[PDB]
Amino acid sequence: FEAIFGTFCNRLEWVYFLTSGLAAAAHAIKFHDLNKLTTGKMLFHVQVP
Amino acid sequence: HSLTPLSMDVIRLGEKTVIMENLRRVYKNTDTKDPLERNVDLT
Repeated sequence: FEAIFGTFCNRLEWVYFLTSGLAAAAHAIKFHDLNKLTTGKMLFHVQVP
Repeated sequence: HSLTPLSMDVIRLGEKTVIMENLRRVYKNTDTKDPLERNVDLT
């Protein structure tokens, strides 16, 4: 006879963005109306010494 | 006449204690050139 010993599967380990150290560089925000907006602007006012 | 305590860096050298100063903050983003960085000519 031919024996089939154990059959195995890929017990993959997951990665999550906020667990990454790279996430430090990001301020991550969730916005549900993102499909609706097309422009994001931030305005700066600076008077020199 | 009165005194105000303030913190600054001090070097001790040859029985003299000397204040160490760095005027970067005065001239940053201003229109005037810092006079401690200059031009020196040689012929």
